[PDB]
Amino acid sequence: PIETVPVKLKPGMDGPKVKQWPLTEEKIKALVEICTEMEKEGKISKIGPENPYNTPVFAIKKKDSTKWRKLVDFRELNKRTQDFWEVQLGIPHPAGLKKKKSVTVLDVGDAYFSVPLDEDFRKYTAFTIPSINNETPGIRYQYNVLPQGWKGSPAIFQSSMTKILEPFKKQNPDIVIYQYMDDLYVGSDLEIGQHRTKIEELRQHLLRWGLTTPGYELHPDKWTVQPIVLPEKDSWTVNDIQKLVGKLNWASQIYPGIKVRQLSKLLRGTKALTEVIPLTEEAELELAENREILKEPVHGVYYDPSKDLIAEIQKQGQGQWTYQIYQEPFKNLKTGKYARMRGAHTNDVKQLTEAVQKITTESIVIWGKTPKFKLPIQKETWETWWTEYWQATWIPEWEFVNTPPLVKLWYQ
Amino acid sequence: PISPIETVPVKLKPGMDGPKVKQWPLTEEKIKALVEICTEMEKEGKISKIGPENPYNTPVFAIKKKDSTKWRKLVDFRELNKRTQDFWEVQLGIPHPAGLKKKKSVTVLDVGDAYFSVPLDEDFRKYTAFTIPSINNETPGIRYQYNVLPQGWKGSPAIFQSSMTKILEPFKKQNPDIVIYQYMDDLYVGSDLEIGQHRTKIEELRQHLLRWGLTTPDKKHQKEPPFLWMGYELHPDKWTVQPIVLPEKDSWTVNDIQKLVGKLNWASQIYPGIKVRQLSKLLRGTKALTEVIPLTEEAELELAENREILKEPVHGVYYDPSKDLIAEIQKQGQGQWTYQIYQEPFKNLKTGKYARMRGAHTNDVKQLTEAVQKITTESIVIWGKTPKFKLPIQKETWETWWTEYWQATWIPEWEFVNTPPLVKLWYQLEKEPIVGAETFYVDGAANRETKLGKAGYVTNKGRQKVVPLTNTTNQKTELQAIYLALQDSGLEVNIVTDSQYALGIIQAQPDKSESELVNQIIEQLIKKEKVYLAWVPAHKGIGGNEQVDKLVSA
DNA sequence: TACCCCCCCTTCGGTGCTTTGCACCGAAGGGGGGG
Ligand SMILES: Cc1cn([C@H]2C[C@H](N=[N+]=[N-])[C@@H](COP(=O)(O)OP(=O)(O)OP(=O)(O)O)O2)c(=O)[nH]c1=O
Ligand SMILES: [Ca+2]
Repeated sequence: PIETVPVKLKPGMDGPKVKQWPLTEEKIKALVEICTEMEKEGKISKIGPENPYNTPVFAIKKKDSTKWRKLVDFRELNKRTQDFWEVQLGIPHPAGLKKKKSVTVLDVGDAYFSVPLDEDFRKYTAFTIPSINNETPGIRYQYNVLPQGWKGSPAIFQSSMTKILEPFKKQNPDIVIYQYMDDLYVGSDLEIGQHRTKIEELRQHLLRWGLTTPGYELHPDKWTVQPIVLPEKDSWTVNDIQKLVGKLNWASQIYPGIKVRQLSKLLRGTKALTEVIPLTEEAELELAENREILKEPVHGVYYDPSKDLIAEIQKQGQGQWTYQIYQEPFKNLKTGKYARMRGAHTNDVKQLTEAVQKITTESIVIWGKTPKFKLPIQKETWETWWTEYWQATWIPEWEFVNTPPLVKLWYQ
Repeated sequence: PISPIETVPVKLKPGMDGPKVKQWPLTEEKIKALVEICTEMEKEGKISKIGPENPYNTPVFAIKKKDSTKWRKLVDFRELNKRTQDFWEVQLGIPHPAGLKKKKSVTVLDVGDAYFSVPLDEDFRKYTAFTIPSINNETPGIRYQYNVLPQGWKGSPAIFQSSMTKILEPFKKQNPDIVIYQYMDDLYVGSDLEIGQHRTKIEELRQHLLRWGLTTPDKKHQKEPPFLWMGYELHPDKWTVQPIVLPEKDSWTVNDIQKLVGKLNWASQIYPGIKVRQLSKLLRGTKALTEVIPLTEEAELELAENREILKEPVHGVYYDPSKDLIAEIQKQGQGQWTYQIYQEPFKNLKTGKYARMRGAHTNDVKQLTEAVQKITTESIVIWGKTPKFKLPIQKETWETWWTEYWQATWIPEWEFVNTPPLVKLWYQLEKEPIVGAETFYVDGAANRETKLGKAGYVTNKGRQKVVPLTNTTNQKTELQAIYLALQDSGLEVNIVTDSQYALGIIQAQPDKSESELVNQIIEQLIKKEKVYLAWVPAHKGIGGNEQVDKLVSA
């Protein structure tokens, strides 16, 4: 018995019509059970094919969760509600969140089931549960309350949320709280022991307002940027200097001070690749000044909230992976490298999934946005396995790229 | 009127009105069988006479029910469908017999007049208006509006399938151990009940379907194996496709090959090793469906051995959820692959084939990964799990491919099977330059207007070449320059290019290509013992990349 | 001379980077199959 906030799609736009992809048995079982009890609690109710809209649905387990969690792929709906959660009911971002020594993520998505949903908008939350071997045609549902994983849900509940938080935001004044969809990000400079206690205080402070929390520990200060680095050799071959000049030539689109003339001079002849080349004075000096320019920050790089974030990832092999987050090309807001992730030396898809989740989490903490990913993988490979390794309650936008490593720019 | 079951609301596309199009000049032979059952509908409340207050009109015809003397009625709603609202079909796929768990007793029953047992929506009925012809053009014929779902509308199937489920839902909850495969009106019902109790429960459900006014005719009903279901013959412990007739035509058209190819794709699901490659090579770029085209000595060989598989009868088995799933793949050559999914050795659940050629340049490892993914998707559909794979590729062959490849790639749990021909990488680019090997700086260039170009190289040992090229492109010359350096070099060679285009193609280690120039490069690379490819940017005064950039521009 | 679903195989035309060539992909019309 609560007032329902009206929601309308972006001007001149139709709801999501997205096919449902095949699900494994253990995921269909987990969903039917999750969907049954959610129905006897009125959170959802069955619908029919008169509804032209559909959204894909599947299940996950959070990291170490062991309990299934329902997850809907609202990317197509969210792109068509974009007016709502950005212009109208959006959230300011606490730029100080990235500065806290520890940050904890809590799943508050179970509270969105409290508030009901606008009736005219429930036609767009339609999702279908498939059946193994098409034993039964598709069982359709739609949401009566705020759905877990819709971007309008945290904006509507924000008024209720900031009230529940206000006693604890006052009881602990300098502790930063941010909310991105089904997750609540809370960070402090307190010691680890003090921090985890204030979380349990925030858990009970949420319990008496009617919410459970089925915590992830980050360290934003710890994260380290990755810079472009030049090798160290006591002797340089022709192929070495050729590779080196190609890399510097590619790096010149970011740091304009890069010079190649004195190193290009060393190549002037037509020599065998393995032949040793001693460095001249000016080459050794042009190399020295170049190594310094790559120490500097990129001139004129800053974040624009009106622009989309882009994230490129490159597979370096032997477990290493590199990534760069940018808005405009060659203006990189951040660069980094991951190593020895879960599935290293055995499964590529799992590592790539783990990388996307880590990168997205960093973007949420720093800028409160999820970037669009350029993924080094084939479409069919990724669309097949990616659900098996997904442990997060959000799903970023992505595209697939094929860019052979003509030059190893980001990792030696 | 009277009201059997819960209706489904329908609309038109907003701001649009109903179907006004004139009837077909139907022959009086169909009109005889037409108005016969047509007048019988109005007695049951299925159709209604309407006044000219209803200003819509839609054509009508009829076709014979296949394998029957009866006639079936179809109303052309193509223009109504264009202006009718969009649905979302609840039919997500087709059941496969290889997904059926073994049941002690099984019953198959069709619903007599399936669409006609479901009430349409009250307010929408007016739009069904159509007129019934006569023997002469003197009598006008009554205009009718449908009170139920018409055969030929675009919303009829989706509404029927969804309504059927709400009807079967209460029974399914009362009898959890009964397996009802619901596909349109065709019902496969099976149980582990003893045959006496099984038929008793069948009757309760026929009564339960009857309680909602759904007929279960005995003639459609089948009580004994082998059941005809989804074009299969289901036996107590085995199944097979209903027999497949291959056309015997002496001279083939394009519509003949199409019928042949489709029949074979259908057969490939159980009859192992069906190949379509050389029969489909005949249909490429052909204009007329009626055009006559001859059979190559390749496609003649393929149709002969494909008929020999169909000669001996084959059968599949059923699913035992306790035992593991196994999928083994063989390489058939020319980008063709077949597979068998089984549980007990030599007793197949189903077969299939992946022959898709994806991209201009590929290799056997890429195509094997594409086939593993096709099987995984197919298997998660039918059994909801991923099979264990037996693959004709050495464990170290794969380990080298995915570790070195610049893109992420993976294959689930699998083991090596020694069945040749084995999948391999036919060459390997060195990670580091070769000491003592001649170093070839190559380059190429073409004139955008002239289509004339040159491709040549320089080496450290003084060697040289330039070749004039006719009707070529900048890309082809960059590949051609590499072909030369491979031809004129020893067993171990270092090759330095400034072409991003060519290095990308070669570094992915292809063994097949649409481009014949590439196949010749592949052919040379297999011959070599050590190849090292490198890249430098052009016009930087680099190495011999500047010197051969001069020769090929002159 | 209708409708809805799944599959393979071919063409074609749009898309973006490998660049005004070449490669990729998805929609679509051919067929098989189910009701
Ligand atoms: C074969 C066929 C079926 N359908 C639909 C429409 C039909 N519903 N009705 N009426 C269903 C089922 O057709 P069907 O099961 O084959 O026979 P039916 O019309 O239901 O009467 P019956 O012989 O006494 O069983 O499929 C179609 O639209 N076009 C076709 O060519
Ligand atoms: Ca029927």
